Order: sequence, then C-alpha cells, then structure tokens
Amino acid sequence: RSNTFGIITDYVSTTPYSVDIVRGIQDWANANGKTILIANTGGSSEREVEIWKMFQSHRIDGVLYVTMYRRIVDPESGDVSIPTVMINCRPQTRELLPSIEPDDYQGARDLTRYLLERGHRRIGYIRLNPILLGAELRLDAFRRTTSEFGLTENDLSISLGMDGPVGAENNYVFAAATEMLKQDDRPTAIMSGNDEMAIQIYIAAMALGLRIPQDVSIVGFDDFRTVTMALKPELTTAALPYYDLGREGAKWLNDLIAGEKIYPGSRVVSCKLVERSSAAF
Amino acid sequence: RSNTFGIITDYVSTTPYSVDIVRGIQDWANANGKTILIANTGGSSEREVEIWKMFQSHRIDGVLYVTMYRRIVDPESGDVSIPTVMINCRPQTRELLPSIEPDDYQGARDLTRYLLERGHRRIGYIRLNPILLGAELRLDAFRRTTSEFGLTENDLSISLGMDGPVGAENNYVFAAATEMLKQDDRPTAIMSGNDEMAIQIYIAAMALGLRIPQDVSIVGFDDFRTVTMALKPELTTAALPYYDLGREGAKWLNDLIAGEKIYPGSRVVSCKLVERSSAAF
Repeated sequence: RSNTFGIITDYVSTTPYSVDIVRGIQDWANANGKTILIANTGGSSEREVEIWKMFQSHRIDGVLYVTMYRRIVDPESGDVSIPTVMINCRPQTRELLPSIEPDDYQGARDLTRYLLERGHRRIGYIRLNPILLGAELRLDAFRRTTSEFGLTENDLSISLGMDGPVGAENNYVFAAATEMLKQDDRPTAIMSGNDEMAIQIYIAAMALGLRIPQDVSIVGFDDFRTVTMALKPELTTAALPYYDLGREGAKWLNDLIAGEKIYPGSRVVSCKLVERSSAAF
Repeated sequence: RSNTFGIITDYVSTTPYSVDIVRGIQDWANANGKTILIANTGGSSEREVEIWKMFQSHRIDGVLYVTMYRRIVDPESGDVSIPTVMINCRPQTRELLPSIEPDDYQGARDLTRYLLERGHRRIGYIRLNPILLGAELRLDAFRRTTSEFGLTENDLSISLGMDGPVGAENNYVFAAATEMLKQDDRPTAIMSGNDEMAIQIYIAAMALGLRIPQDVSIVGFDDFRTVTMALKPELTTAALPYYDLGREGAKWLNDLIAGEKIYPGSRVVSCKLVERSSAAF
C-alpha cells in the first residue's frame, strides 16, 4: 500500500468551479494519512488511457474519477485495473463502478417549490448550456414541479442563456434576461441556470430600475461562493454538495480498497437549499 | 527520464482563480510529450516535505512550484533535490531557484495611467486583502503613479474592502464602495483591488442609481474571465498572464532539466491592459 490516491479529472484546468470536490477529498486524505496526486485528461481518451497506465506504474492504491460537471461516461482505462470510485458522474455501463453524484433534479425541484410557496406564479428560467446533463435535469425539475403545482407553460418564461462548447460558450444571459424582464407580463421571480449566470440577471434587472427582492426575486444554483456572497442581496440558491461528495467518495474508495462488501450501485446526495435574501413573497 | 513533471501547489483546493497556470503548463506538456501530476500542500510545511519525498520516489523529472497568489517563499523540500522552477512566486533566499512572476506593480501603474489619461482626477481604490503581496504592490503603484502625475492623497479615496484569512475573509466591499460613492466629493473612477471585488462595486453603484461608464468608471485586476465577461458593461482590467506564466515556466523547466546554461535569476512578465467598456472619459 502506497497510501496514495490518484484523482483523474477531466476539465479542471478550464473549470475551477468544482475544486471543492478536491478540497473534500484532500481534507479526508489529510485526516486518514493518505496523499493525493491529480492528473487531468483535458477530455482526451488517448491521454486518459496513458494516465491510467501511469497510475498503475506508480502503484497508486485507488482512483477517484472526478468530472468537473455531471456526466455519464465509462472511464477509458485500457487494460488497467485499479479500485475506482466515480464522483460527480455515472458510468454509461450499468454498475460498472460505484458512483456518487449530486441530485440536480431534487435541488431544482426544491428551489422551484420554494418560489411557489412564496406566492410566485409567473416564473422565469434562464437555461444553462443544454449540452450539460445537469442543466437539462434542473430544467426537467422546473417543468414538472411547476406543472404538479398547477402553473401552465403559459405562466413560465423559459429562455436559453448560452450555447456552444462548455467554458467557451456564446453567452447572452444579460440580453436574454433583459428581454424577459421587459415583457408586458413580467415574471415576478427568475431562476438562474446557475449562480454564475445570476450576475448578469442581477445587472439586467437593476439596469431597468428593478429592485431585487422588492421588484423581482432571483434564485441561482450551485452555491458558487465567489458569486453568491458577492451579489447583494445575498443569493438564495441550491448548494451542490461538492465538498461532501469528495469526502464521501474518498471514504468509499478507502473501504473498497480494503475489501469491504459495499454494494456499488449509485448514491445520489441531495442539494441543500441555502436561503439568503434575494427572494421575497 | 519519466517525461513527467510534478506541480507542487499550495491552495488550489480553496483558490481556483489560478488554474490558468495549470492550463498553461498542461497545454505545453501536451505539445511536448510530457505528463503532469499535481500535489497540493494546503500550505503545510510538513505535508510539503512529504510531497517532495513522494516525487523523488516516483522519479519525477522536474517540479513546477506554483502558488495560487503571489508569494515570497523558500520551498520546504527537506533533503530532496529535483530540478525546479517557481511560478507566481519568488524564493526568500536570493537566487535559490529560477522564478517567473507577473508584474502587479506595472499592471496597476498602467491601469492608473489609463484613468489619468482619461480625465479622472478624483480616483477611488478599494484594497484587496493586505496580507497579499500582490495587493500591496498594486496599491504601491496606484499611490506613486497618481503622485507622479500630480494628484494628491487628497484627491484619492482609498479604503480596505476585506481582511482576515485569504479565502475566508471578513468581506465588506459593497459597504465600503457604498460609503465611498455617497461622499460629497464622489470619485469619478474607482479601481477595484481585483475583478472579483468589482462585482460588489458594480452593485453598490447601480443601487445608488449611478450608471457605470456614464456616472462612474470602474476598472478591475486579474482578468478573471468568470467575472469580467459577466459584468455589463464589460470590465476593463489588467490581465495576470497566468496562462503564459505556466507555458513559459514549463519550457524553462524543460531546458533546466536538459542542462542548458540559462541564468536563473528572476523573470517578471507584464500584465496586459484589457480595454473593455467599463470606463469613460
């Protein structure tokens, strides 16, 4: 046993909004006497194969396969066999490896219900990049939760805010939010695909003389600290349990490495609704 | 030769605004046939010593010692000897190792001159965490550049925006910017310690009915993409050459590993002024 865990990640050099998983892994590692080595594939199957080979060569005890955003994918390990736990992603092949992911659907559901229980009936939703699985699941939740409550597609204002390659998108959130807020039947609440996008929606609203809670409520998603605590009023959002995913994933890998009869399958960790002050009745 | 470079970083799990250095290193590595393994010290001398030992054990060809923010520090490698190049930091011991850093002073100087050449005479500056070397150097530049031009301390509005442990500060940027903008002799331009802080200054200004370029110009620092392109108007700033620091640092390490008579000493890469539309005459 080298007591070294290897993390194979995909887009960490271009996606720094998921480092909290690493933070969770590292924190757990420091409390359990293990060292962590990180390798990035950049999304290349070729380089990934080579990385697995490298880890075998270095006698890594286990691997935490971590994706920057939620994905469904089978790792490309060639002929390498090392105990592995997937975090923030799920294998394409049923039960190929144990996995732990955040519940985008539940989070969006609870955030939508939050607004509904707060009197909002005309709700807007500006979509995160459609290529993202998480983006679509959050939208799926918004659509059904609002229908289950009674609102009709006619009470909603849904618009795309961006498209293109992740982390290099054609971004028009500000323009989309502006059009949405200038509508004759202006929504009273707007749900942002994620916290990052909320920055543009806050500016769009204020640029039209609207006061946040008072004139329009805004909620985000992720609890990306850099943003949520920068915006004023403080942004009410759904926190992706990244830190916990990392800590839980690491412990799980540790038990798997030590044997243990832990039925793999998939674990899904809930997203905590973080109530701040960007929404009003 | 393993053709593997190791990156020893400090606060990457809690500071994701410097991943671009890694992006630059990784990009160079992919174009030169090398693999990159990353290890984080979390700021612990103890864990760092152990990490150097680990790298020696794994036969890493060289190390890129990268700090999340600009620092002056001697690596704690114990008895380990491996070709090393420092990036975004400088050794405490004169010429202990080659190093390449961004020029915070030059960047702040050019950004201050930018405003001065644009008619501004009453300028505000909201300070980044004073514990940060970079924060102080940018302030040093603002102070002398404004004096060299002719303005007096009396024409400036300088205030702290935060303090405490980096990445866990007591943050009052919004409140400080609000007080500053409510002054009877309101500054016409405000320089933000960094781009992240600009989010709060934009909101502070708009919350008072002020229009950005029209009523008050705002410039930032870093060119933290997540922010600069989210704020509207687009934020004029000084770009920290992170990507280039990584690419240059990696090449430099490569030459050092291959021998080459490259006088170590320190290299300082300029910060590019990125003109957008958050400032007006």
